[PDB]
Amino acid sequence: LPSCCSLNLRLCPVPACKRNPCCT
Repeated sequence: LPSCCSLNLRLCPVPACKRNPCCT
């Protein structure tokens, strides 16, 4: 997804929020 870790920069289970600063 575009920004999965947008309003949730805490965890990152799915790849959608794996590229966000929350994971990287």
